Amino acid sequence: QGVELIARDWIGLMVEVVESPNHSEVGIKGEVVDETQNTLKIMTEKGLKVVAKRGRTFRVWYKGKIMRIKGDLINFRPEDR
Repeated sequence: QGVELIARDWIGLMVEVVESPNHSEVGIKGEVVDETQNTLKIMTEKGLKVVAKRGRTFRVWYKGKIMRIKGDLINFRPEDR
């Protein structure tokens, strides 16, 4: 499911920033409400947060599995995979 995850729009999934050059972003957790070519708009308990994909690592809850995904892998428009 790790491979299938890269091929779909992450909208609707729960994700958590587990690694980032900006410490301020580590821990940002919530539901992806939008995905752009370079960012993820995440709805958190504290509010909406936009986090860049490149250089970040995300913990993702998908298909009963919990995976660590490097932002570089999804740093493309979702429709382009």
